[PDB]
Amino acid sequence: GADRMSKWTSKRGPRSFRGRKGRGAKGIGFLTSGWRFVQIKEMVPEFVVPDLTGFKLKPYVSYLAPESEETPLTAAQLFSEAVAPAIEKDFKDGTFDPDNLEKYGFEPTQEGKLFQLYPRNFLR
Amino acid sequence: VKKGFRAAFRFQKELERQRLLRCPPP
Amino acid sequence: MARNVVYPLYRLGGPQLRVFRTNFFIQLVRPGVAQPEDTVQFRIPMEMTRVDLRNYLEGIYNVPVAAVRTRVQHGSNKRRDHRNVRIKKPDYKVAYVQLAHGQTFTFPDLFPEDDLYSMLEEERQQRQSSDPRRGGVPSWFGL
Amino acid sequence: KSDRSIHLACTAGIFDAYVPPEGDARISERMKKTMASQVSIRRIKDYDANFKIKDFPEKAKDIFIEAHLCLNNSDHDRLHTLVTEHCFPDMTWDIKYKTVRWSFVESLEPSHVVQVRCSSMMNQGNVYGQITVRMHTRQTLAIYDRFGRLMYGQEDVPKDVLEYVVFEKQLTNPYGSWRMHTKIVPPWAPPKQPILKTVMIPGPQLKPEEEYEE
Amino acid sequence: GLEEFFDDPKNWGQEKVKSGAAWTCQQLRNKSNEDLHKLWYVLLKERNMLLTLEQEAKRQRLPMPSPERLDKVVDSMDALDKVVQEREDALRLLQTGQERARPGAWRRDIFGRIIWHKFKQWVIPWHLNKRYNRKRFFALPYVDHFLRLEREKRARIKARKENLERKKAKILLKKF
Amino acid sequence: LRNRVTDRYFRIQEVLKHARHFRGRKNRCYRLAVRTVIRAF
Amino acid sequence: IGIRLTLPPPKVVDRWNEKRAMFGVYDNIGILGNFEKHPKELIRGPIWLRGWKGNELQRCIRKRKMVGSRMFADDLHNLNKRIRYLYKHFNRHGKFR
Amino acid sequence: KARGNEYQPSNIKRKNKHGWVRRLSTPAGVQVILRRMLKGRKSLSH
Amino acid sequence: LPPHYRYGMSPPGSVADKRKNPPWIRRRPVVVEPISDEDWYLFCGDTVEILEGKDAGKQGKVVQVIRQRNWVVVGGLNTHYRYIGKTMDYRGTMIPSEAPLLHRQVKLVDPMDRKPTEIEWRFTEAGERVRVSTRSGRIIPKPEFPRADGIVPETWIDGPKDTSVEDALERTYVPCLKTLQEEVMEAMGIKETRKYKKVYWY
RNA sequence: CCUCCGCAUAAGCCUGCGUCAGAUCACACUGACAAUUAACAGCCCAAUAUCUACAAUCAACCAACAAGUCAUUAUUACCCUCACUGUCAACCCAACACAGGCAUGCUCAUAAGGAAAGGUUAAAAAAAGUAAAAGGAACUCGGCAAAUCUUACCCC
RNA sequence: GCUACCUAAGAACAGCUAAAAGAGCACACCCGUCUAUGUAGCAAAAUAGUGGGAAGAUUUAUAGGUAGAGGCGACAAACCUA
RNA sequence: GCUAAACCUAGCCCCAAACCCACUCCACCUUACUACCAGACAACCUUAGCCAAACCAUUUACCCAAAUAAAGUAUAGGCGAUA
Ligand SMILES: [Mg+2]
Ligand SMILES: [Mg+2]
Ligand SMILES: [Mg+2]
Ligand SMILES: [Mg+2]
Ligand SMILES: [Mg+2]
Ligand SMILES: [Mg+2]
Ligand SMILES: [Mg+2]
Ligand SMILES: [Mg+2]
Ligand SMILES: [Mg+2]
Ligand SMILES: [Mg+2]
Ligand SMILES: [Mg+2]
Ligand SMILES: [Mg+2]
Ligand SMILES: [Mg+2]
Ligand SMILES: [Mg+2]
Ligand SMILES: [Mg+2]
Ligand SMILES: [Mg+2]
Repeated sequence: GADRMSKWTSKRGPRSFRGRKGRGAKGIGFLTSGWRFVQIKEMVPEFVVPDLTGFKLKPYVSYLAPESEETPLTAAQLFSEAVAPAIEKDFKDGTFDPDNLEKYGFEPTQEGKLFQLYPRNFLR
Repeated sequence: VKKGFRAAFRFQKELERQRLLRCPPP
Repeated sequence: MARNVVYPLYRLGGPQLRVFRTNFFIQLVRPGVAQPEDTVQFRIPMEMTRVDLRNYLEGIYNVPVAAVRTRVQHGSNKRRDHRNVRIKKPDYKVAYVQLAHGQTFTFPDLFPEDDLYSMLEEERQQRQSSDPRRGGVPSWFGL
Repeated sequence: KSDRSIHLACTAGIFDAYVPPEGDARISERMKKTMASQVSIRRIKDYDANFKIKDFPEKAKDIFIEAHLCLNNSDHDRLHTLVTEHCFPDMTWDIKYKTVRWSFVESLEPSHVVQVRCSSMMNQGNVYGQITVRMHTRQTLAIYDRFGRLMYGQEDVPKDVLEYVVFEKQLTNPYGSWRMHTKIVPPWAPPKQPILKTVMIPGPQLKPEEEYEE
Repeated sequence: GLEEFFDDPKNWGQEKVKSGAAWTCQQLRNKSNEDLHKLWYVLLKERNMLLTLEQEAKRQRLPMPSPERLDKVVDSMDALDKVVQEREDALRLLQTGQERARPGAWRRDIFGRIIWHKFKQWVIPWHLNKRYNRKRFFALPYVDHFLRLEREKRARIKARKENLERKKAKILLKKF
Repeated sequence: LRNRVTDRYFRIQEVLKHARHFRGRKNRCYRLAVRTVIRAF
Repeated sequence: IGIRLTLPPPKVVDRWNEKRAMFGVYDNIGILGNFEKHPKELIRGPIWLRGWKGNELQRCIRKRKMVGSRMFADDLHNLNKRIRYLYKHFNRHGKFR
Repeated sequence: KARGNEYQPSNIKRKNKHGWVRRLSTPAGVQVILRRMLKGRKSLSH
Repeated sequence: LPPHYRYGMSPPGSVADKRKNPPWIRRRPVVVEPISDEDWYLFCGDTVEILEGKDAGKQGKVVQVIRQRNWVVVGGLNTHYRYIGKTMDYRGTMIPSEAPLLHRQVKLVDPMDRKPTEIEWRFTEAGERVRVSTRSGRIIPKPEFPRADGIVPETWIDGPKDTSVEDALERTYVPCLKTLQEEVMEAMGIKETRKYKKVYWY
């Protein structure tokens, strides 16, 4: 009989089976005409690598560092530290319109945006 | 392992008897 | 490029697929067989494309790259444990990167040539071997 | 890289050996020698202020007699209390399957404390003190075989002995004691008693291509 | 270059290369996004160096000089990933109110189990999709007996675990 | 396996002690010993 | 050889446990308590075997009735096969007709 | 003639015959996979 | 670790422990009293008194705690003798070896009487759990053992790949309502004018 | 000395005689470390309508029957690249280092590939051959086997 | 995935006779007449020799089809995983 | 004196009680464990037989909504077996 316990890879099966299965690398283009491959640049991932000249953060931290209590960032903390000053400083001045929250940051829709948070359209 | 005590006790007295007829006491 | 993440679909006329924090991690490996002077061998993930190893090495390490070739190396499934269950050595991707501008790489040599242990060595050096003429007599009694 | 390490209760050597003087047995710089000693003796009394070097020699003789008597009955527990871990194997290993019959007849002359030296502190936080004591006694010895046959010595006959026994106590340890560490045999020592059997020393077992070159 | 895949040449064969503590998640929360991006690439180059060194140690049958460096760089980048994902999760929950980044649905299956179908990205709609309509998100009535037998097996395993729990407790109280 | 026989040894020896002067496997193998010990009695 | 070579671990018994010491108490609760309870209501066990004996066929018929509804499938099937086998054995086989 | 060489392997045949998609294609094959998950098999299909 | 693993003197993963406990070992489990973390009196470096066996009534410093078997290894005490370096017909050197002791075989000592006491855990005014004696009533602190990592703070000089405590703690994060991708694109000045069109998600 | 083999592809299998270290018919076993790199092969193609009678056989002559394996056009639409995967071995199906089974191209004649004898003695019986005086089917159910290479005739 | 029959699209067949062939000799290839060996074997049907066919109702690679109250069969009550 | 022999613990059984189990990421109905394309198909039919009737041909108990009792009673049934 055949081995039905190991992983089914692209190394097994006949020519057609071997060429039609891959290893999980994402596609960077399409196939046309005489099995001719057209690579599409926008489908090729571009590595956004920053300038590291003048950077003071090294891979390890000195052991002479004070211990800090862990505090996971919440949406409550983000609201209290990002838009709450604006809302308070606009209410005490008395110019809060409860219909234009767009000026405080609120995004009604995520459409038309380049980096939409739901459904996510951006890589890590 | 079988349950019980009586056969094990009998076997120990048999073992003690043979050890005596093997290395007899002075 | 990145592992284990959904990729945003591209419809013609759309933005560039950009990655910002890639989780692609490669190893420079000493070649087992003899290679040309321009060849650098890497072990890369299965989901890393040669277009992305070129882009990775030219973006993060600023290495001019002329050619990239890849192969899939199979790990053995022959080995068995005490339950007669086969243990799988993994599969990896090997990549051969040929450098540009006439540059040349050779793999360097990264490995060039206790009170208890000193106690053990001192006792071993103090303990002389038994004299044959002593016959087997204990050698401590001064008598 | 565990935080537990071996807690050694002795050392593996002799601290500044007493080169036995030629003529010490044939006849029936001193300030520096006895200076190193006094400096160290004070170190020992820093670690325990009830030590008298005038009181050591009789204790050393008692430890000697009782240790060597353990070798007669094989009391390895008492031996580990009157002798160091450095002295245990080279006192027991060659007697393991033999019968040792030892006795102490008398002492020809009283025992003398003849050297006191101490190690530094940097031995793992432990500081040891090592005292050399000369002995000239009269002992008997008869080492028997696995089958009860004589190999060495005579049963009743006492013979003279000169030994420079080096005792050691670990001073930092709270329950440390004075135990027998080694003994110096002089390089000028008299030759020992002949054994009771004949011995063949083999020559070179030669491979066939080799030639016997005398 | 490739000298950045290798260590400093003065560290080669030094049997121990000292290190520093891994980045703690709170410290990475103190730093900003752009600095976390740059630190991600610094830590990435360090991890590539350490993985290269570990593979060459395996090749030469010698111990790796200090594997704690590799462990601590993996912890540092895990903490960085955690911080960035928390910031995105907080903004997504603030702006859209959705608690996951990928869409999905609780659905049934051809086997009668309830699964979290994670959605895939398509160009045509679902009624026109061939492969999607070949898949069955419903259990026909011959699955209920196997569901009952599956539940009964889970009950037989739980009852065993809890009886042994009590037997082990009584054996402990027998000894002490 | 509640209630098993635990003294079968002593039963086999009660038969076997009367066969120890016999010749062959019947002096030690119970299945042949019994047949010959009943006949000796 | 099928006999222990050593003595078994000793089997110490407390004849004065709370359970041993109070065995049998309230077993005359009806005749000494104005017949308000029954010792069969003192019995604690399976719900189909409180104050009833039966043989094996009667026990199997009784359990399928009181708890065959709330019963696992494999164990119910096995009970049905057991009742069928015991019906055939008790009604058709034996030495005494 | 001589027997025993009745398995003439072919991956296309083995996947078309006893594979997951064929199994799920019939309800009885669905119950074959259900029977194997209940037994706890590590290879439900081929 | 495999179930019913027998903890011993060697750490679980060493060469001696891989020899003692192979992947196929199945031994009888060791029955261990369930002593919780909220009631473990023995720590490392604490001075205890051995009460049972040879070395009875004797005070030492514990050098190892194995919580999985309620074991303390007191430094130098409960000792047996074993050779080390037995390679050729060389005997090796006899070393003293410590056998572990149980928490009912050791008892903590109060720092003045230097006699066996009994500690009961009691929160203090600062909320610090503190070992309070039962005969007397003072506080025995947790003894300072060097560290688990092996890093001693006083002699810590940062190397070429360690970030300075100052830079490590420089707060650069202004909390905003934008993403790392959005911020990094603005910072690095990448420009994108093409719009991401709607994708049917199912 | 043998070569009825061989070398490739296909299918199948899936690290299965590469290096290092290590044991206990004769020394392909265990653990570790490596390796198969695309141009060969796989993986193809916008729509709607529309078009497509005349074999192959050296395609010529010629003869066929069983009557055959290879073709477009019109008008819209259309900018971009060399991705992904197979690539090792003494190998697969026959419970086995099984005298069996196993598609195609080349060599079929060897430039590939291999070894019938562990050592001796030289009894019977048995196996496989070679030679055999005179005779020549007398053998046997039968010229079975072997050797020659050979006539005529029944029944179905 | 054997085998019986079928579908789709493939492949192979030297040399000689006569040139018309379900023609003859004859390889590869397909089968299996007779004998000997083997009979827990090399083999749950093999080996050596001898044979039948070998341009045809041939042989054969691949994918597909028909399933048991059935299928399939140039009827042997054949074959449908020893 | 070789081969051996011994061993108590993994765990399990019957009850009681109590309503059991599903989103690290990613992948998975196509040749499952395959990023990414013009379709659509779709679930519901009385079990039967072994066996007993000493063959067998009508017939031959199979939880169906807490115990007990009425009661193996009325009834049914090649008025047989049996129900
Ligand atoms: Mg090509
Ligand atoms: Mg090849
Ligand atoms: Mg050759
Ligand atoms: Mg040969
Ligand atoms: Mg031979
Ligand atoms: Mg002739
Ligand atoms: Mg004739
Ligand atoms: Mg005749
Ligand atoms: Mg013939
Ligand atoms: Mg013909
Ligand atoms: Mg012919
Ligand atoms: Mg036919
Ligand atoms: Mg017929
Ligand atoms: Mg017939
Ligand atoms: Mg009948
Ligand atoms: Mg009958």
